[PDB]
Order: sequence, then C-alpha cells, then structure tokens
Amino acid sequence: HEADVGGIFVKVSMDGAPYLRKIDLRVYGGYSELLKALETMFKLTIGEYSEREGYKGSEYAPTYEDKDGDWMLVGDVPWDMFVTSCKRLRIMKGTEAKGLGCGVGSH
Repeated sequence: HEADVGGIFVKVSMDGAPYLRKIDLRVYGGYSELLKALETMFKLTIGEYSEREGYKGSEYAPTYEDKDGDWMLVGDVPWDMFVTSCKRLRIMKGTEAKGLGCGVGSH
C-alpha cells in the first residue's frame, strides 16, 4: 500500500537557535523513521516518548500540531491516526518545551 507517500508537508522550526527544515509525514511509514529523522535533523539524539513524561526529549522535544491545534510530543496518538491529524512540526530545546510540557513532561 504505497499510494500515500509525500503529500502532507510539515513545516518545522527551531527555538532559541535559528533553523529552517521541512519534511513530510508519510515518508517515514512509521514511528521508527519518525524518531530517527529528528536525530538526523539537528545531528543529535532525541529522547523517545517515555510513557511517564513523554515530553522530556532529553534536550529536544519533537512537537506537532494536532487537529485541535494543541502541541504535544510525538508518541501520543498511534501512527495511523497521527499522520492524518498532524498539521505542523516543531522541535525545540527542552528549556522551551518545558512550557508545553502539559502536566509534568519536560524538565
């Protein structure tokens, strides 16, 4: 089933430091490459969605915009629902992610 690859484009920005990247939701076909891509983006290692806080990200919390317009860290919804609902993409340092770390999440 490869007819939905590269269609919904996501726009990604960095906070505290200037960066301009852009990617597509479908091109990962799963969470593995999703997480791996982030590690690729800024050439470092993103912490996974630890089910306890899932917003820590170590130093970077990858966040997305859902249909409600709320920004959470990836790993909240499962891929199948996730891809069709994510609108925007923002990954940024934990010092800022701590702001949207809804209910004990980041730093």
